[PDB]
Amino acid sequence: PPLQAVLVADSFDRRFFPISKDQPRVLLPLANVALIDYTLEFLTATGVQETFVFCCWKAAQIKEHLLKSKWCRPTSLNVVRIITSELYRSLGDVLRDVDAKALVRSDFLLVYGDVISNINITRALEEHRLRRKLEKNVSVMTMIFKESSPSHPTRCHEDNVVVAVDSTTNRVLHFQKTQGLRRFAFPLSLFQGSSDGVEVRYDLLDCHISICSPQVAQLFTDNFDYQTRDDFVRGLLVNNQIHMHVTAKEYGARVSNLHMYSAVCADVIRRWVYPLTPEANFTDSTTQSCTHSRHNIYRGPEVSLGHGSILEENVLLGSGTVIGSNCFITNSVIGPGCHIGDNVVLDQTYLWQGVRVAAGAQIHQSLLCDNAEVKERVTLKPRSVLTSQVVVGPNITLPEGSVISLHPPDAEED
Amino acid sequence: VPTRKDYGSKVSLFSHLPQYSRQNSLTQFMSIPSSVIHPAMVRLGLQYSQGLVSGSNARCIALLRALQQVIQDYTTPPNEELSRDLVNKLKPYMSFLTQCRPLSASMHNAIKFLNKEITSVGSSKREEEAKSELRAAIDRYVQEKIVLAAQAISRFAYQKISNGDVILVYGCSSLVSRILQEAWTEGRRFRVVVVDSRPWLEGRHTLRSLVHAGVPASYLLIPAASYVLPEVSKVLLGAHALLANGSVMSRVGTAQLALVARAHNVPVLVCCETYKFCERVQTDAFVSNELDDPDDLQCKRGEHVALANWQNHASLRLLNLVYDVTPPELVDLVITELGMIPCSSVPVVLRVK
Amino acid sequence: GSELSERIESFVETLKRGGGPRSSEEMARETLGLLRQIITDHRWSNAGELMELIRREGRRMTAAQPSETTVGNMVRRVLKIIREEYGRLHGQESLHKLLTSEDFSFHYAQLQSNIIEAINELLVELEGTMENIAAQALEHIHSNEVIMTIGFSRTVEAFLKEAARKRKFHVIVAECAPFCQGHEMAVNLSKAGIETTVMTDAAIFAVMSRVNKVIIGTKTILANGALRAVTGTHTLALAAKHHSTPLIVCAPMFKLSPQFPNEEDSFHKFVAPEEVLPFTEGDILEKVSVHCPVFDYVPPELITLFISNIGGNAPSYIYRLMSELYHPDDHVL
Amino acid sequence: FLKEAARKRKFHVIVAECAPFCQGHEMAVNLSKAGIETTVMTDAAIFAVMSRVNKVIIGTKTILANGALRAVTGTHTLALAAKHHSTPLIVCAPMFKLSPQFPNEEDSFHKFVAPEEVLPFTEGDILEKVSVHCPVFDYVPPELITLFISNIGGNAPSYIYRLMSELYHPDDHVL
Amino acid sequence: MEFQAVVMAVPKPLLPVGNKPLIWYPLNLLERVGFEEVIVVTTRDVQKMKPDIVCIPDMGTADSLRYIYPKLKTDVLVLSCDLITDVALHEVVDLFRAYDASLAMLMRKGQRDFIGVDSTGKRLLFMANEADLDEELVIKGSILQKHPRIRFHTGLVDAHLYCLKKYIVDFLMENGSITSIRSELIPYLVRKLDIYSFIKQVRCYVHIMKEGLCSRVSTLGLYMEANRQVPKLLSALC
Repeated sequence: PPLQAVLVADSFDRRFFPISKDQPRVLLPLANVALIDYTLEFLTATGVQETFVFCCWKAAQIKEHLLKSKWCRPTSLNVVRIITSELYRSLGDVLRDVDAKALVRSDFLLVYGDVISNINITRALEEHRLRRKLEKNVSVMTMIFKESSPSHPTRCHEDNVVVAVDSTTNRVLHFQKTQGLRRFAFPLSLFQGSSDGVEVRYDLLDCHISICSPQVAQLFTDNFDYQTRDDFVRGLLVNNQIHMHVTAKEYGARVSNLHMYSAVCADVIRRWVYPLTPEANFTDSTTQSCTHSRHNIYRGPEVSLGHGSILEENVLLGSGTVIGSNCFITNSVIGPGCHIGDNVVLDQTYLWQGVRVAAGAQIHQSLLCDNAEVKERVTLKPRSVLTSQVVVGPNITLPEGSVISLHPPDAEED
Repeated sequence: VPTRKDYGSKVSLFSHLPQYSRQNSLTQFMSIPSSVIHPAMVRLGLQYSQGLVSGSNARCIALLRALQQVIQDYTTPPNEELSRDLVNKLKPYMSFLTQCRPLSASMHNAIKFLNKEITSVGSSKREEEAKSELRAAIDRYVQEKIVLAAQAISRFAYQKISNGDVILVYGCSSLVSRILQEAWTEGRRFRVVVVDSRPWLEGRHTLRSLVHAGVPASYLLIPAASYVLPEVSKVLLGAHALLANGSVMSRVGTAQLALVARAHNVPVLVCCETYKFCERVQTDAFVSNELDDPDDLQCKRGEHVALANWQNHASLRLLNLVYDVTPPELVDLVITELGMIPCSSVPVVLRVK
Repeated sequence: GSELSERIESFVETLKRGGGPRSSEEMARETLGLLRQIITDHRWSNAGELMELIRREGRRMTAAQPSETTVGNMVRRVLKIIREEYGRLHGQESLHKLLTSEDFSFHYAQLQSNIIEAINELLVELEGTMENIAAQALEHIHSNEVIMTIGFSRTVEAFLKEAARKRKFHVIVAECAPFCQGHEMAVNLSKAGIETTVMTDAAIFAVMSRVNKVIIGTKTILANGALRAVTGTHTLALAAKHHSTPLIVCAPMFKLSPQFPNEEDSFHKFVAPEEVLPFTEGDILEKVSVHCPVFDYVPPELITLFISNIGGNAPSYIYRLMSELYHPDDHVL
Repeated sequence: FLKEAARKRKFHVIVAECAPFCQGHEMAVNLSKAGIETTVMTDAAIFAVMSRVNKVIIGTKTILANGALRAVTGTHTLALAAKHHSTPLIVCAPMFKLSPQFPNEEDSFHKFVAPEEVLPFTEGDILEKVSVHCPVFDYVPPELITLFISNIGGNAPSYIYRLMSELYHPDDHVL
Repeated sequence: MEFQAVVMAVPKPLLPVGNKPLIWYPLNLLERVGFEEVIVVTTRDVQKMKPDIVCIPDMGTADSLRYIYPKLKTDVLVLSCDLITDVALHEVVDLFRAYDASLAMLMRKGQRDFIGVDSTGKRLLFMANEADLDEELVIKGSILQKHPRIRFHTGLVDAHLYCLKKYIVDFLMENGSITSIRSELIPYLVRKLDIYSFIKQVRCYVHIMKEGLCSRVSTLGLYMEANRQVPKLLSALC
């Protein structure tokens, strides 16, 4: 049977609210490429032949970006079907609508609109199909995990989970979030079935990828109170089984907040998601061509680097850029068509398309969205966010954690 | 004490070297309360066999501490002199330790120094006084041969490091790490390129040691050394022993790195103390080396292991070398606690002391 | 027909995404077949339009993967073949031509047919190349000889297994650290009883004093006789030059690229750092730069001989062979 | 050295006989009498088989003050061939073969014997117009030597200058 | 020397197992591996290597180990009188010598207690009893941060074979609030005045055989099973 996928584009949360009220989260440029493009590339690379993209919040922009993409071309092997509806509220509603329309016919894929990964789900799919052949209707869902470390920058945030899995047959017996928990509590019934091998895993990075069965949509339709996948997993274990699969030589991560975005971008620029690299140009576009150079230096066409400037570490320079003299750019990504002044020091920054920076600025660990302008003698402290069309005046030093947009009540106004 | 058994089929070129297995040990055929061998010596041999102490100065320090404990627990029998009795008693311990793992040059020098110190004990000296004096001599040796000898080398190597340098290191070395940390603490600003190799992968012991200090460090494997060398300013290498002919005996990936560094006009620097100087000579890694566990070359690439069952193939041999020898013409500078001397002044230091 | 379009797109994505044909011979064969299907399933009045479309296809194929030079080599070979056929049916630069001295708009009917037949011969030559290198085994390997090889090469494997049925010698295989493919070659050689030994790269120099000859292969050969080999091969060449050990290269004719070593910063193939440093290291991965280059550059002065389907040659003659395979106007493609 | 290393090891030995004084045949017979798999060859083939030799071990008549050697003729060619293939060259010589003299006494360093060994007397009338020279010894530079084995152990040539200072007085160099 | 064997029998040690005394089985295990002298803490009626019998007037394991405190001078090897096994003793002390462990216990699989052994199978991280747990299992955060993988076992049988250091004996002697060390001290030692003041960290290791006798008799069924399967044990032993 042809492999299908369900791409939930609309992320029903407000983590990027100052940037979400202007454009959806699945259209934010990670490395000058949209996150939905990364997700579609990951889906097409593993063998998916049909994708159902559900868009609720700002569906027009996502729809036109998809029609302008490569996966919607007549020569593509992964058919993309944009199913937009205006009264979607959570992933449970999307799965209930899928069950109502009967779109899926076999074990499909469940991912979000922002999932950067190069995992090829064939071994996990074969295991999920073989396990469902022995048992009648067991193994309704198989979650994909990645071996990681509790100290890795990508695995230190809200998505920290702890599972109690059977080592003989990989099956999730417990699932909970460690948000603000000094100690974890596990029920004693877990040791009632096997009592031979039961291990508690804390080195699993949640990739938010699932190989599901058509029974998952039916269970979501039955239990109307189910909203997200975590609720379903937590409610199914207390009452069908849920298994898992762990990879150790592939990358997978879902962008959910700002620091997760930073870690994912730093991994993408450092070729950790190979072959998905900025120099590969997997989107097959003419405005995103680039050349790779030593120390992971990504140089686009006609960047016009100035004399005296130094590219020390992993940097990405888009097309149409122009950089002044005596600049120090490191560990940062610069969008296409930017104008940098002189004696500017950029470190761990993220400049989107159309950002203009005057001479004398010092930006460290800050995000500058589209059409952001910085005047002379401006210092941006780490974790400072500048949304679109924000022009910070001169001789002004922003504190740490400064978020300024055109809207009054988010954090601050222009 | 039963002799250790050989494991696997050794290479024809290295058929004169012992090859043991880490899984099997000799403690299976010994007393649980050790009688013939001292319990501290048995613990040290077990740690050497299991690889818990896998350094050069650490092995010497552990051996000297075990010897101090043995001397403290030593009691001279009647009708016998301590000078000969202790020397005759410490020989089976060294034989057992060699059976556990081939001794290093630092351990050999420490054993020789301790034997000389014990033989140089007077007859009229009391037992407790002689034991305390031997312990104090071992402590002074540890202090002025490893601790005090490292500060001088760190101070001598500080004036050779400049701002903006790209130092290339290899494997795990206490002296190199200490030198780099002290140079970064003094105020020198540079970056280090760490080179590693299978199967020990001990270079990661240095990498995470630099990140915790604040030095910008990079990581790569030894087959990709010719790619990063064009940007390397100088190469800092550690030495396990300096032979009397100027050759450097060190980790197997040292002479190769020194040879590839010569083709890129990169100066090669060697750091070693004067207590590791050997009066013997050696021209190749074939006459004297160490054959580690050949089962460490197995790696899981993809789904299966290509070397899962290598004993089934008769004509299949697995070579796992440990040490290698670098000729003196590939070494530019040797840093010791006496000063920055060339690689040809090794016998001179052997003659002065 | 659009079938050719689907085939071209599938081949482009198979080259760009991951690894398709896991052997250079099959890659060259499918490249030649796809070029033949393009020549047949397309309308071109004169040779100019055909050459232009073939050049565009080869350019996009090399843009899909720059390191896979076999596709570009086959494209340039097809271009040269078209050029000879056009020059023959119609009627290099040197000093003689510069002292004693053109467009493809003319149309010919049977020309295409001829071209096809020409491609045909090349096809058959492929299934000879490997054995055309293997049959020259006994001429370069004598009994009781120590031989060292690095990585996994089908050509060197066939060479050794053909030289072992009548001689008996010693073989040492140094496994590459990122991709330990030398273990597979070691097992395949030990399955034939050749007294094979396995070692790491760090010991390549250590045992270099007890090796009589080194025999290796490569991914492609440059125009000046240089090599684009697997990483760690430059160290092996340096060690062989230090001990004056002859270094033999087994490579067929479809591994000759007219390009010169001037495309730095893209010569080596960089893969994910997961092979060198694992992901489970911890928080140190955010301050450590890890690079894993797959290929490396080997200068021509460290090579002794080149064994190909035409026989044994010296590097100082490679410049001629290129001139006998490709046209100077097809170097940039 | 070879007959003591053969009672516990087994290796290959090749002996190149000198053309004027073919004394290598006697050593080859003495080695083959102990079962060491000895081979005999000429000097012209010294380079030809040099690619299949792991180590060269020789002796000498005397050692100069700078580490140089006064060996039998044809030894400089062997040292050059060993340096071309980076083959280690070991010298077995006791302590009484150290001379404080330096290579500055040319035209008398080599020992010249009658030309009867090179060209026989029964050649004819051509002996009156042909100059025949038969030098017995030759000079070997110190940079072509790897190690020196003596009764005190193994040393490098770059240390020979010290050993001389430990055996003779600077006022007795000219004697 | 290196160790000091102590066997407590508080009768059962005189039960005929193959027309032989029960306490004879540990004593035979103590021999054939050094141990030219042993300490025995038994009752008054329990009377018969160089055994050193000690007569005890409850008096569990802890207050009996601290009752012979002036007799112990080195590391202790505590066993029980009711124990029949074929284990190679070195396999336990190899975890006590190389790693310098504070505690080395021997256990086996049973053909209630939760044991959180780590991935390597030797280091002991978690050890709790079902009677002490109220409703669920509680695991600290730092333990899971340092060791992300903790394999739990519940069908294990304890052999009461413990190699302990001397400062642990000093702790048991100074603090008279611990009895039945197997149920009170071992979970306290795994939990990491305190013991740190007596040390002049704390590491606990566990060995498992899975293919041996390692049977500590405590009831009628275990006694009859030991009687039934001791024959070829003696055939391989005597």
